[PDB]
Amino acid sequence: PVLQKESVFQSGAHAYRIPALLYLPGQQSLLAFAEQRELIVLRRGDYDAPTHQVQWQAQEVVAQARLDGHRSMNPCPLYDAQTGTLFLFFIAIPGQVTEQQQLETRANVTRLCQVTSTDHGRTWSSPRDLTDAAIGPAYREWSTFAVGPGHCLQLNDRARSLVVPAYAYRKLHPIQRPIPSAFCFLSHDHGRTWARGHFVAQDTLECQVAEVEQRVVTLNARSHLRARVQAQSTNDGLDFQESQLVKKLVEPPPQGCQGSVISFPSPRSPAQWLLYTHPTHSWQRADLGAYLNPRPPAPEAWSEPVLLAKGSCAYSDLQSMGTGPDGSPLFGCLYEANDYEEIVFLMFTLKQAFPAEY
Ligand SMILES: [Cl-]
Ligand SMILES: [Cl-]
Repeated sequence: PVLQKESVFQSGAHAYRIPALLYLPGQQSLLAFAEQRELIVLRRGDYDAPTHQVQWQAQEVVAQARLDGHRSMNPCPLYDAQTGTLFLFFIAIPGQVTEQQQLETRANVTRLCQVTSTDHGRTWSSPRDLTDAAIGPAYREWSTFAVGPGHCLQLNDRARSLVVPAYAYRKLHPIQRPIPSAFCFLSHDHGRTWARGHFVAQDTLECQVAEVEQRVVTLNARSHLRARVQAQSTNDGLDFQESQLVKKLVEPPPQGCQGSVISFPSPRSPAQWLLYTHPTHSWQRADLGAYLNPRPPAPEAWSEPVLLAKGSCAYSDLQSMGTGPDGSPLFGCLYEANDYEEIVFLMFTLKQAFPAEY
């Protein structure tokens, strides 16, 4: 049972993909982002407590989130609890082959960008190209890269550091095709300066990060194997301990699929629990499921999944939304469905999803 299920983006031409969701705690509202085949679009929605429904407003293009002559992709939003400022990180790639690419097929021409808002996402700043400052000399060592997709992370450390999940196709071989590896971008000063963390295992792509109780950053990545890949860091994402396979979280080979993970206050030793969404079919992108980890980020502690939606489902993004009407944690989930013909918003509580916990 759920509180709300609504298609917030629809296109028979598969125009909308790559969902990103952001919850604003003071406003008690959601920002739902998506790529529109390319620019980034957004729908704002307030949680109407009296009816316990999110009232989605009209779709609008995030005009500022783009570079002239470039396609924008991978919306990666974050709310800075210290300043209240919102960050929308995104990727920008030339719409057409550049002269440089004409001579160097694998030349990196991808840009890391951001737009910020100081009015709860109503208006955005001019885009800021973070590429050189965040990646540095390693830039030429990759063919391309991306952040997210989906929400990023803000730690509960003294600095309230920003952690942006990412992955890059490394041109390690001149003949072999570039292989992707996940990593994190880290800032302790609200995005003024950035550090590029070390890569986790090879062949890891779209990943998301969460912080759990010392405090560690857990990175959960898409793989080309039959299970998810996870790794934890004790230094805010700069370095990760050996990557591990999470057999309890299935990945459909050979392509795998993007999934989402968030932490939330334990509803009961550990301070936080993790909630994760991803398709549950052994080899198809179908049957979106929600999984719980009560002793994060231990791979063997993941629960069996509960079905959130049957049928075709792909990428998703989660956000905790405070406390639900029944008294248990409230969650919002944005996911691709029906052969990429729509992006659906699902709102449910922990009690609804995992009744055994109550
Ligand atoms: Cl919150
Ligand atoms: Cl807010």
